Amino acid sequence: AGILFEDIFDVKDIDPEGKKFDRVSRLHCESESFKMDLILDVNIQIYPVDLGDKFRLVIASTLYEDGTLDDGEYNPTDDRPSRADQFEYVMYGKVYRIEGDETSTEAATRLSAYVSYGGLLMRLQGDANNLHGFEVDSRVYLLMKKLA
Amino acid sequence: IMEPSIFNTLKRYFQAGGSPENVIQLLSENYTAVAQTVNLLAEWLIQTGVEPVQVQETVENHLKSLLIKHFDPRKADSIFTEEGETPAWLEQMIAHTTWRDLFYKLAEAHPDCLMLNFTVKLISDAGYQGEITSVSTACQQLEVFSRVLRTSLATILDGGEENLEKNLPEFAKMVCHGEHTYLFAQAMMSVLAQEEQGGSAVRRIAQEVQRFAQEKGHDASQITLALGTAASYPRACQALGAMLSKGALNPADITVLFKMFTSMDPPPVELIRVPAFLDLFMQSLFKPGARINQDHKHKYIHILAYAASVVETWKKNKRVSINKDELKSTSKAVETVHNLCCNENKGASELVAELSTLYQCIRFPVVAMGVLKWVDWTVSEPRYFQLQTDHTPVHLALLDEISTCHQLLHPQVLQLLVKLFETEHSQLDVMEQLELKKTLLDRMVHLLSRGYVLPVVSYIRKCLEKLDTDISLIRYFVTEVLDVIAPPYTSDFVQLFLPILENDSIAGTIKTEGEHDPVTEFIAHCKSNFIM
Amino acid sequence: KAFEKKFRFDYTNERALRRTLQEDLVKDVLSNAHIQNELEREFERMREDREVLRVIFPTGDSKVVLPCNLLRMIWNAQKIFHINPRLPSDLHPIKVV
Amino acid sequence: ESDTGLWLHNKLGATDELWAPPSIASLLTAAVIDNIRLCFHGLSSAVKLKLLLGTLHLPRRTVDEMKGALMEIIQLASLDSDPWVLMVADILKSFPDTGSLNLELEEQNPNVQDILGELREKVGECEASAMLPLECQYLNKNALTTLAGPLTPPVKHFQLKRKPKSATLRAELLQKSTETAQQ
Amino acid sequence: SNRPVMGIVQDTLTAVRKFTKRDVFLERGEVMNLLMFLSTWDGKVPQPAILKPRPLWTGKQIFSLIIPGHINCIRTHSTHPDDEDSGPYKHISPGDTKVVVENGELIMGILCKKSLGTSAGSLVHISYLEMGHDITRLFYSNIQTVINNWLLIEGHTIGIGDSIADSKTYQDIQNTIKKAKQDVIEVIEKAHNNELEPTPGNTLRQTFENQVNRILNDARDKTGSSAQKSLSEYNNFKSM
Repeated sequence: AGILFEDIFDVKDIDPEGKKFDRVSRLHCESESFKMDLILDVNIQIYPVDLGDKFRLVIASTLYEDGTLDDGEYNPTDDRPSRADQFEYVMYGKVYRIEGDETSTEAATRLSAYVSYGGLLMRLQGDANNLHGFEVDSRVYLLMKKLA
Repeated sequence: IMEPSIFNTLKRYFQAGGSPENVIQLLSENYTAVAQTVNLLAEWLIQTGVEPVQVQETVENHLKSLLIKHFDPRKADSIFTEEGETPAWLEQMIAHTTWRDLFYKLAEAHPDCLMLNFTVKLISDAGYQGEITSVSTACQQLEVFSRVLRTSLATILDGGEENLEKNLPEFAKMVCHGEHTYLFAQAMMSVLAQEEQGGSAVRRIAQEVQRFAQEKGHDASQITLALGTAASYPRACQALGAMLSKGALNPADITVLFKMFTSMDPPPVELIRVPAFLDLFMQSLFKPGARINQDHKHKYIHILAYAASVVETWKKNKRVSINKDELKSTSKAVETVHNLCCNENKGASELVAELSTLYQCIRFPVVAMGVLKWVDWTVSEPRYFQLQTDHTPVHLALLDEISTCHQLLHPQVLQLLVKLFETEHSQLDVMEQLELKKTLLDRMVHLLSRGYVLPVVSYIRKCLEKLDTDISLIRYFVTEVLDVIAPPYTSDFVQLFLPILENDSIAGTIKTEGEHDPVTEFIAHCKSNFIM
Repeated sequence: KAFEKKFRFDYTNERALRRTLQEDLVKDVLSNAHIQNELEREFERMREDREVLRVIFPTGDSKVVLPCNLLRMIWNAQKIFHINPRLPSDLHPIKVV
Repeated sequence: ESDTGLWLHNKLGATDELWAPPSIASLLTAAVIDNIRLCFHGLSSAVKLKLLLGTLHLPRRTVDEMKGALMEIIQLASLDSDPWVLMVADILKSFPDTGSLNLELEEQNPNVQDILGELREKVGECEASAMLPLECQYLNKNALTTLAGPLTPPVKHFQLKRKPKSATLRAELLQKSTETAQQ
Repeated sequence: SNRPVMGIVQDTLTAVRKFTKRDVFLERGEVMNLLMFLSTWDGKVPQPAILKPRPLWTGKQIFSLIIPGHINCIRTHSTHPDDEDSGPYKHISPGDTKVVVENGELIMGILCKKSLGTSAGSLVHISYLEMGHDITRLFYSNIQTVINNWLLIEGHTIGIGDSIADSKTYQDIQNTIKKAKQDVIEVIEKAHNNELEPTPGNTLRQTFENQVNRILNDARDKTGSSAQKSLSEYNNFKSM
């Protein structure tokens, strides 16, 4: 209900070319089953992610499970039940670029969606059958949750 | 010449009836002379020209195929072959099966399923099982493909290391055309490699096929791990499967592996001996860049040492005596080499200094292979030859050390040397380029000294004949080789070294030698050896 | 060859037109030959402009001051009108010309 | 889903490719497999071969979830008259159960018998100067002795009068290293 | 020169460069304190970039609140690697050094003087041309006020700790100086013995002078490069 994408990833690398920023680091992660790459900027201070972790990641168009399609204003007093209570790290941002391996003759097979959560960048390189819900210049959430 | 159409004129002659105006006109459609005979007389006319050689009949058949390619009648091919007859295809495959049906099934290959079936069955009827297969895609019907695989394996196994480079693409384009055929071939490789009495060559051929699969685009590492015994211990094999499906090193994955290793219950060592895994190790460890973050680095070194160090005794599928008493030295050597590749102190102010320790390290085979890969990735950088000591022979001295202390790396050493020799170095002086080539030829001479000679002389002959290099370079190679060798001469060396010397610049070899005689001694010994 | 590949708008290819334009516009372009003639004429004009530029600028640089920033305006139109450029477009090239 | 045989033939029926296509773990869910189990004898042999090869590319946990359905598919595949399907089922029957593939692969097939007999004879007679595997460029001297016997010496094609100038080069560079080490 | 002349002056520029970094996060109270100073704010607090653990706004969201209308610009940070746009990550910058303002919202990038300064094609120039001129006045005022009021929380300084490198860097500098000095001395001893040969086009004294100046300039450049590899990303000289 409003979910654009859901998959379980596995942390493989943490900012392998050096740590550009002390509070935020990028994770080079691979999917558990879907064979797709995810490079994700996360705040290590408030939510430490260690190398070798496994987490669920659910891009949702909205947090409200009814799909009420909020505008994007900060409403800390809205007691409508959202899906964020299932998760522990919610990032809101806009997807700004969907590039892919395409040709002028046939369709694109491998898509690459770019989304910025304020300033925290995330690239999701997967197949077109899994990234079909993404649209350029739309607002999405992150909903990641680590699990053993 | 409408005689050439007796058959169809026949049924229109006895049973013409009605208005046979078209019948008479088609009986009258060969308005020319006997030009069928005149076309054969064109060969007699060519007898007065340049050449109507058997190539004249070949050209006639080529024009035959050229105007045949228009129709090439798939249309009624299935009907005309389901007629259960036609020595046409049988006779053509008996006599002219060189490339006619080859181009025929290379053209469309969707229709003419029964012409294709007859041609494929005749290809199976040919002795060498799969050389005229009109398609390299002869991996679809099992009874054909299994026997073709058997005969190709026999050819390669009777060939050897020299045939390992020539026959392996012609063998891998079949077993990598289809990955189900790849699975069949790899299962056969596994079953044949169950034996220790000569199964090492089968394993080598399987590894080369897997390398070609990785080149062409297979994710064949999962198949390789499925065939192996590593899947008996599940989680380590799954970690390897993910890592080799990504083709890169993850420190978390190696920590997962390292937690399972160096314990009292290690996995069977054949899970870590897969060569692509070690190649990825070399890529992630000994690239001039690609820094490793100093914390799981010792885990990397220990994993490599355990891969390249320990022995075992499989007494009926169980081990009772392994040792780890030399992987400390291996770990120390690999750690020192990685530190030397990480310090990169400008113009080797330290690379030259610790060269004795490097020589001590390269006594080990894994260390030598890693240093070879690192020198490959360092020297082959464009615009590298701007530091010059004696036209920079330091890394080439390391090449000499690698060629000296080992023998199995010689194919890779020669590959690197010929890759550098073929590479034109821009922005360098022409005399400087020539002296760089001279240094590379000195390295090739050093390779020739340590036993590995025949591929080197073969490449020298290849570059003198095909895409011919400078004759002065071959003259210098001959001069340097003949200043160090003389008496006994195994016959293969003479047979390979004679034509380059006796043909094409006899005179340049001898100018001022005097005290030790020039090629004249080799000519006399060649006369004394062979049978004139 | 790069100029011809980037500016000619080859109309003979079916699948490229299918991907870039909507099917009604695709059949409008493929059916009529007058539109093809006009597209060929505008490519002729662009070859003429290329020759004129190469006369004007013998040195190989193109950083030139002009009033309207056309690339930025195209980007602004895309951002205002919510293009989603994955879908086939719905503007007739003859309208563009 | 509905018409799942046609769905398998659509997503895997491109016969111009013979590899296990990527995202095969995304195309093989337990519900999809349970839909395959009743329409397994209908779809073509090429798509069936793709399915049997892709069942191996699943992760270990997903196989361990519902290995019974995979074994049922294997048992249905072993009954088919196709040679490729029969062979691949014979190989793959032991993968969901143990994790390793089958190594006893000799019954019900004269082809394997002929290939194995001829190649056993060939391998038995071709032990002279055997091709060492690509692993032999890495492991040490005594490890190689344990694995595949001692080191085969090269052919002495000639006799060496004097060592080449590379010996002089290495001696000079060793002297230079000694001189640089004491600075 | 068809470019703006106002730009963004030193302290606001440094505070906004530190402000728009990727690792800058703001508490709700600090966000409200900052948004109090926006003259062109429509009274709607934006959705945070971090919701569940510690609702935490990124500074780029506040700066997108600053950026007026819907303007689109692509600029490069002063320390953007030139080999970044060649290989991968040309759209997901690992250094956050690729400034993209899109639909009036700052997507990514760190705004140096090449983004907000007096250079042509900058953010302020496009804000002047695409939007009005009163709007650009509001843009300047909002940038100054809110970035100074964030700088109050952040704070910026310079000191004697920003002028001292570690002993390894000092050893490198002294070794380079000694090597260059000995090289100059040996060039001098070559020049005395007439072993120096004149460059075609000038006298021997100047072949000598060219050699000495070349060696000393190489020493200066090498020592400067080896010094500026050791700022540790908190040095305020590097910040400015």
